[PDB]
Amino acid sequence: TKGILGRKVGMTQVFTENGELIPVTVIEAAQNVVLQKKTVETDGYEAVQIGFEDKRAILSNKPEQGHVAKANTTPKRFIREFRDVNLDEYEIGAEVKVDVFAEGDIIDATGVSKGKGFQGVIKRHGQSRGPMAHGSRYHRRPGSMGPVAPNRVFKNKLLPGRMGGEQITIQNLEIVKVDVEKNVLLVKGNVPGAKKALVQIKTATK
Amino acid sequence: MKVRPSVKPMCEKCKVIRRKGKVMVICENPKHKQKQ
Amino acid sequence: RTTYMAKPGEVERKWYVIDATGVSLGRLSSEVASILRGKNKPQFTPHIDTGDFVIIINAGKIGLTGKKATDKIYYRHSQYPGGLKSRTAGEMRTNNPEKLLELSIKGMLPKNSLGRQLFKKLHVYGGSEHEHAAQQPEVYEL
Amino acid sequence: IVIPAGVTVTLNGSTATVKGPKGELVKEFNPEITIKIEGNEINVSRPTDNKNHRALHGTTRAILNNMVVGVSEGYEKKLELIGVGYRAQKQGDKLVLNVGYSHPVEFVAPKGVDIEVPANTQVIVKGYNKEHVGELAANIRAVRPPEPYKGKGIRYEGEHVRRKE
RNA sequence: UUGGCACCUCGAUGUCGGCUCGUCGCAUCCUGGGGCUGUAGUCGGUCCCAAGGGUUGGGCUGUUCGCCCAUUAAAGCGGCA
RNA sequence: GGAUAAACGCUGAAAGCAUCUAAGCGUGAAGCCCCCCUCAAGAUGAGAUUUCCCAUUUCUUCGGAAAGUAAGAUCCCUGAA
Ligand SMILES: [K+]
Ligand SMILES: [Mg+2]
Ligand SMILES: [Mg+2]
Ligand SMILES: [Mg+2]
Ligand SMILES: [Mg+2]
Ligand SMILES: [Mg+2]
Ligand SMILES: [Mg+2]
Ligand SMILES: [Mg+2]
Ligand SMILES: [Mg+2]
Ligand SMILES: [Zn+2]
Repeated sequence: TKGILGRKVGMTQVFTENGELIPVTVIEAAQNVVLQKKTVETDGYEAVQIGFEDKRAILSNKPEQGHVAKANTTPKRFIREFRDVNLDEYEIGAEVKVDVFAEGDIIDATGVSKGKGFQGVIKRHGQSRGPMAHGSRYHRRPGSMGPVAPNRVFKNKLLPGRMGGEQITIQNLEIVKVDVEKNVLLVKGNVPGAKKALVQIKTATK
Repeated sequence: MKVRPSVKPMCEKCKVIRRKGKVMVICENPKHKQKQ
Repeated sequence: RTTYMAKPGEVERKWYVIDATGVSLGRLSSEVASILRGKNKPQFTPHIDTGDFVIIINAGKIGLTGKKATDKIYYRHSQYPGGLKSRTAGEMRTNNPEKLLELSIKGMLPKNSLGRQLFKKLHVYGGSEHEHAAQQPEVYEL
Repeated sequence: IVIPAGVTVTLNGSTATVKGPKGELVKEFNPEITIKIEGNEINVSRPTDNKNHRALHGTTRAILNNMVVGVSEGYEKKLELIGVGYRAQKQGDKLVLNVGYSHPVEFVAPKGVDIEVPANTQVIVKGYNKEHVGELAANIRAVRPPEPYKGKGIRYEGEHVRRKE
């Protein structure tokens, strides 16, 4: 099992040797470093703490500076643990390049979906609009809360609210291309999040 | 199986028994398998 | 006129250890509840916690007579529709017996702010070992 | 209650062991029963003659006797295959059956059990633990148990298959 | 369900059908497991366990129901004023 | 995967046989607990790991206080993913 963190650069499409055409998301995964190595005896769970981007020491702070100095590298912007991963690899301070993967290798991409604001039910939860004619004054409203008997409405009655920002994993995506010079990884299809968003790519659980 | 409150022998080879707190009859004839 | 009412801190409060091996859930819990409420002491005052602190070990060996291991069913509800989750007393004895004795004793304590405060004085272990040796506790026999 | 040559019976409370030429059998019985020992013979008794103790007296005797007969002579169970194409084989110590499915079914005989192929239409289980012998014979029969209309399938050799039109 | 009673409500507890949203039970329609078969096989009948998910779109009618066309793995029965 | 329903069985008595059960073993469902996704320590049971700042001065008879700071964070400002 093997993993990185990256930024979403965008989408494009690539022709394979068959001449088939394949959309791809681009992930730029530079400056990945191992910062801490958690254990069952120190913590209770085995995991590897990766930090992804270099940033400035005035945007940083002295705690983060200490934690990265224990790794002998710069402060980082995104820091994340990966589990179900072997610890005999991943020596502290080590740099963690995209070359750990390979073409056709197969992954789960985990990221924080895009932000739609306060939304209604038919967009958010997929409900149906009521008629727009024949006398209707019910178009995009949510429907009955429920029956009378409870004197209350049940939980998980679905209503307007803030739509996105939720964490999402997409599974069984395919890695098309690896470019260690550009620190670039190509993924068939899509991933969650806007441009410049953090993506957590890892070997698929299945 | 025939599930019935009226579990009684249907021939002479039928044999009443008590499996898992329930009255069954077993016979060579599979039809006679009764449960209560 | 004049009869003694205790005060918080007025009474010494001890730390007891019980081997729960073979004893029936309910009988052990009934003895523990009274210890925690403080009815073994004549300093008892109903609105004050005079009771003692209590430890229980070998809770995974707690006795369950009959078919209660399979037929006594604990239930939880998530307050969601169909959010009912059941689990058997024997399964709980195996995996999470601490929660089992907690559930037994909670229903046997009073249902108040005090009783909630008393539940905190209980420390349960399915094993033979506990963390509370610093308090140097005494054995209690039922 | 014979104890033939080579057999050694040992006891510790509810536990017990019996060793012999063909294997070791460590088992338990409930303690309420009572044991008495002679060099060739070991008897059992019940103190109170209530329901459970009656149930357990003959049970424990029979199970001891099974342990003894197993270490001393073992047990055999014979299964015969009936049907064209129904084929048996062992790739060494692993049974394989080819019985009209779109695949074969393989088995492994666990510690104390053994298979034998005296012919393609015949397989035999052998052991010193009667329980395991019968269980593996039963599971091997479970793959294509006999249908009535022809008898096609595995069966114990002395089994009274019922047939129909 | 048809009914019976007339116990709350007549200083107001709004009705059928549909739309939106569903949720629950199991006496399970489909899928799943199994016993008996007057079960050759295909298909089926009946019965037990199972409520996980799923359980269509139109013509006539205000209509529920129902008839029809065409599909479906299936086009479930019911409770929640 | 683990444990089960219905069911099939092994061994085995009670009841010299028989019996899937009584003690004891195995198989065994789309179901149960897990596996997969998400939220989650206000989980007052408030958890854990890593790193950072330090033990100031006034007072007050004690408790205890306020009054400037550190690590850090914000008021304010340019803004959007
Ligand atoms: K009225
Ligand atoms: Mg619509
Ligand atoms: Mg309008
Ligand atoms: Mg009024
Ligand atoms: Mg009103
Ligand atoms: Mg049913
Ligand atoms: Mg019309
Ligand atoms: Mg119409
Ligand atoms: Mg199983
Ligand atoms: Zn019969």
